[PDB]
Amino acid sequence: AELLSQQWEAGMSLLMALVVLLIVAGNVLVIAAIGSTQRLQTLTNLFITSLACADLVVGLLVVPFGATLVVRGTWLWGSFLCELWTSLDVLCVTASIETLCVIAIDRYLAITSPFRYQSLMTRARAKVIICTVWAISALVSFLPIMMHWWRDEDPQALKCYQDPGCCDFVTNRAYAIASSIISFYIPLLIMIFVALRVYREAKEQSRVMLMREHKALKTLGIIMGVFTLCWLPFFLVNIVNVFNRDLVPDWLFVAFNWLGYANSAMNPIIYCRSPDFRKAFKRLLA
Ligand SMILES: CC(C)CCC[C@@H](C)[C@H]1CC[C@H]2[C@@H]3CC=C4C[C@@H](OC(=O)CCC(=O)O)CC[C@]4(C)[C@H]3CC[C@]12C
Ligand SMILES: CC(C)CCC[C@@H](C)[C@H]1CC[C@H]2[C@@H]3CC=C4C[C@@H](OC(=O)CCC(=O)O)CC[C@]4(C)[C@H]3CC[C@]12C
Ligand SMILES: COc1ccc(C[C@@H](C)NC[C@H](O)c2ccc(O)c3[nH]c(=O)ccc23)cc1
Ligand SMILES: CCCCCCCCCC(=O)N(CCO)C[C@@H](O)[C@@H](O)[C@@H](O)[C@@H](O)CO
Ligand SMILES: CCCCCCCCCC(=O)N(CCO)C[C@@H](O)[C@@H](O)[C@@H](O)[C@@H](O)CO
Ligand SMILES: CCCCCCCCCC(=O)N(CCO)C[C@@H](O)[C@@H](O)[C@@H](O)[C@@H](O)CO
Ligand code: NA
Repeated sequence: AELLSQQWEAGMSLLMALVVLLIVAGNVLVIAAIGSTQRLQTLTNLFITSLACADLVVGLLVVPFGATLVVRGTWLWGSFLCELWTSLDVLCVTASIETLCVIAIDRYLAITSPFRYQSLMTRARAKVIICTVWAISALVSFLPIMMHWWRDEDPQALKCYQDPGCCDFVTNRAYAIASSIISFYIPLLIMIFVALRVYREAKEQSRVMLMREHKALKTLGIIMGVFTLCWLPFFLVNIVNVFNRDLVPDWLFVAFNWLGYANSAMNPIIYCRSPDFRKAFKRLLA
């Protein structure tokens, strides 16, 4: 009884710390590699930096707080931090998918109008783009949460809101559908639509330079496909819940949300497809 709990707590604390380490180390590396390698200070990599920041915030704040909930079996940190934690969670996934959209648009523009791209895309504008994404994402995530537009009137929902060790994020049906559409589905569609036009246009194309570019494009494609595989199961289940809470087992709904957090560890590994990133990682780790 108390032994079975001790074994589980200690083994889970350790797995959690591993995830935290991998997310934080991997994304600090990406940021430091870009922040100290001129060859890597392209405009596209400014968006990559932004994406690393969303992942870094998941590593430093989102996962650590989720970890304490899974390991200790209650929320230890009070009402405010529960709301803040929830806000940052929604914020990071919103920021990530909107950033992946920008990246897909960046590539579409550079490939179909390399001359308009040259005169339009500057560092100052890349900066404005990045901040606009974070602004919108802040908008979509903080306010509805701080204005309590997510709450429900249910017996189960009020059972959680007064209990100070509950932080389940039980929402009303309107918020579930609205946030899912606004924070995830709409940008997911834009990104797919644009990513395929990039596919077509890259395929409707010296040989060595073209092979090198198509390698980098494929890396971005993999970044986008893995993000989709990590979050689509959760958002598919979030919706299906609205209509029938019996269709999908709870343990699996929880699992899919963690698969979402997990995505934050995957991009630095995926960037090892690049010799330039690989060499900068080797140079930084000393
Ligand atoms: C606790 C939560 C709310 C986290 C808040 C994070 C944001 C404030 C971060 C995430 C991504 C960051 C951005 C990532 C990339 C850039 C590009 C960067 O462009 C540069 O001039 C530096 C690169 C160079 O040109 O050498 C300027 C900072 C900026 C806008 C950062 C500003 C701060 C941002 C928006
Ligand atoms: C709230 C959800 C449902 C909307 C998700 C849409 C976003 C993922 C993307 C789609 C196209 C993106 C926009 C495409 C182009 C621009 C112009 C861009 O660059 C500038 O405006 C700089 C120009 C300057 O100030 O000189 C600012 C960001 C913005 C609005 C982007 C912000 C994010 C947008 C709206
Ligand atoms: C299923 O078990 C868990 C595990 C962790 C958590 C923390 C909460 C804050 N997770 C939020 C989730 O990542 C999310 C992110 C972004 C969204 O737009 C979300 N919309 C929802 O309706 C419901 C959830 C939702 C909540 C429930
Ligand atoms: C949850 C995170 C939320 C991030 C919120 C982003 C805030 C909106 C963006 C913003 O504040 N700026 C646009 C940045 O693109 C201000 C900058 O323009 C500022 O640096 C200017 O004062 C100077 O450019 C002029 O000297
Ligand atoms: C970007 C996301 C923006 C979503 C904002 C949606 C807020 C809608 C308000 C809302 O739906 N409720 C009030 C919360 O302020 C809760 C009700 O759905 C529910 O509690 C009861 O009315 C039940 O009886 C079901 O009808
Ligand atoms: C309230 C009870 C909910 C408990 C849910 C906790 C699940 C543990 C989360 C976790 O750290 N992983 C499983 C994810 O759920 C491991 C991840 O690193 C995983 O994604 C990778 O191992 C694979 O992607 C590649 O091998
Ligand atoms: Na509570």
